[PDB]
Amino acid sequence: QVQLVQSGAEVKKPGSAVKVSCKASGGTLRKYAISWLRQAPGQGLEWMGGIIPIFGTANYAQKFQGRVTITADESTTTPYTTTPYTSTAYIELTSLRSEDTAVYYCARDLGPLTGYSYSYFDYWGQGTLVTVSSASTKGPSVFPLAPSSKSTSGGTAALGCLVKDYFPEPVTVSWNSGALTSGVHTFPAVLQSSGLYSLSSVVTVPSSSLGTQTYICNVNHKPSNTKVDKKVEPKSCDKTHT
Amino acid sequence: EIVMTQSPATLSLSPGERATLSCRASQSVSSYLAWYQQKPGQAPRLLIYDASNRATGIPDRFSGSGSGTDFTLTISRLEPEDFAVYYCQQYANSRRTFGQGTKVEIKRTVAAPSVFIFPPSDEQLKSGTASVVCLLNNFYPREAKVQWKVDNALQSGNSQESVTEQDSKDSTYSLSSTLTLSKADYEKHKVYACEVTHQGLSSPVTKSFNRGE
Amino acid sequence: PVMCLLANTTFPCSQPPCTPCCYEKEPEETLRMLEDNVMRPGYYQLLQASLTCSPHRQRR
Amino acid sequence: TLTVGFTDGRKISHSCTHPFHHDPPVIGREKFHSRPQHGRELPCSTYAQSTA
Repeated sequence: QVQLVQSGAEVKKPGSAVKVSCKASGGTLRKYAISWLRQAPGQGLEWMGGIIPIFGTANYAQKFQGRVTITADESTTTPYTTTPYTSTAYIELTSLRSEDTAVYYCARDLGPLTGYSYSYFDYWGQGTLVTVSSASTKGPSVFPLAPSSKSTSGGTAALGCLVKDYFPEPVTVSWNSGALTSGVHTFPAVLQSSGLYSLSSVVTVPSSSLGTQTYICNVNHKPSNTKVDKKVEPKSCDKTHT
Repeated sequence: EIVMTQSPATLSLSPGERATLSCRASQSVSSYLAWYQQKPGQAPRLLIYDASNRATGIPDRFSGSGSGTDFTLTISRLEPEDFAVYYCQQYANSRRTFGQGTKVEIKRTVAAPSVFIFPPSDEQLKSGTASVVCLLNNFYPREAKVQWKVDNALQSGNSQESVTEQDSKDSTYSLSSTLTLSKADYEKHKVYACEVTHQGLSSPVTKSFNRGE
Repeated sequence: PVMCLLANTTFPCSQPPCTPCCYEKEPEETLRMLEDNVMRPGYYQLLQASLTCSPHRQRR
Repeated sequence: TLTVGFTDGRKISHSCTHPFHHDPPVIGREKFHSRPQHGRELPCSTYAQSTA
């Protein structure tokens, strides 16, 4: 059946511009619109507009018509009613601003053939994340957490580790150097000032399992080629390494 | 303008129960209304293409109904893969409006969070900084509360928050906050704690620590 | 660049003297300008500066 | 004859009818009435769909 594929997910400086690119394939019909939507990084789901690629005609939501240009690769070949067809579509987001940070979807739209009418959106693209800040590419700060002056005993026990100061979100974080994945937990993301990322990672166990194994945490960050493998032992006053 | 609304912001149900998601619009849209599903982190999926009419590849559990201002999606025998976000959308007007989005979540018995708090390690402090981190962990419902004690006084305008989503095995949930300081204020303040509250707790299960001990 | 005439004022067609939003402010000034420009190799650029793609409500 | 028309939100409808001799020139050597699902290709011209 039909699919939409849309290429690249990005971060760019405020006042610069992007052109999120879509390709549509495998449908039986020849007159659909390709229509653009955004999902806000908190909550909400916004109508932007669409194009009908056989005509190159475009129209917009009244809250976007100043900022963005929707456009397409033109035309269609045939009246044959069963042979292949494909289309490509774009949103030119000029002059990026902080709140333009979102996931953008293309979707196949039947408005030009449900008679001529407004419509639901029938098939959706991969969803491409776009982000806006004046910050720069960097590797993480990678600090361990540890025990401090407390009974350090009874019920649930844990040690944990922290990651911060990295740019773009794809850190890969894991425990035990590729072992014992049960009882692992993460607080996947939050944004620190100017848009640098932070993550908290833990393993949680019964009381007697705290002082009794090599706890090792693994951190890697593809956008900076950074790698860190290290232990998470007591470090408050009872300075410990084994 | 057409305002679109969904009745619960989130609702929780057992697998094999019947869901009854319900929508209201400002003045009649009169059909021309869709519903969608969104698996976490995935693109949306269409459920119904008009108020009474089911989409392609929808496995009979689902139905639509509605008229004028009032609309609903019913799910019969809600499966462990049907736990997702759900949206209405009108297409009766040139502003094509999606509803606010309703999560459906796996019902459970109440459980209280076990508690943790942690210090800065030496590398933060050699870098001129300190951060104090807490957990309210492995609990239900998703509805605990946190704030920060420093020299036993409340201060929290520095702080961040984050959560771990529902355990796919267990529905259980987790919450964290971080307090943060420059090295000079970390040396000033002598004791730190995270205050604790939950729907299943009568009083804080507070834990505390002293600076550099 | 290409140059055109308003009345007493000659201007660059990339930044005509009315800018921004000429037809949103002043349709009749746009008429009075365009009446003598119907015959210049910058006509479409002046259309693109005065009323097509140039006007907006959202900050660009 | 050629006629074009529409309808108001008011349900009132309008039309305009001209005299007009519509008869397409023949392409090739056969005066066929609808495109065939087998045949050959010949060059012609068309008002293309682009609104550019």
